[PDB]
Amino acid sequence: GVTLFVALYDYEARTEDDLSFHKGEKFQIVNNTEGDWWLAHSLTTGETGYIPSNYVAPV
Amino acid sequence: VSLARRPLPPLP
Repeated sequence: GVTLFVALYDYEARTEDDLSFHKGEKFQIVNNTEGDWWLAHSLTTGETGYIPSNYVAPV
Repeated sequence: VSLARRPLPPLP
């Protein structure tokens, strides 16, 4: 299987390249090797975009 | 920088 990630804190994106999200939302990771912003898909909202890796933790 | 390599936000 896979490892999902959960938001630890709310985050308001400044660009549509990034996701806005709320604490407790869950993500699948699309790409985590290019830098500390990870391309992710929100299972909670259905959106795909970058998330800051310091705002999430593995479930 | 690329989107992936931008500075991270501070913790809230």
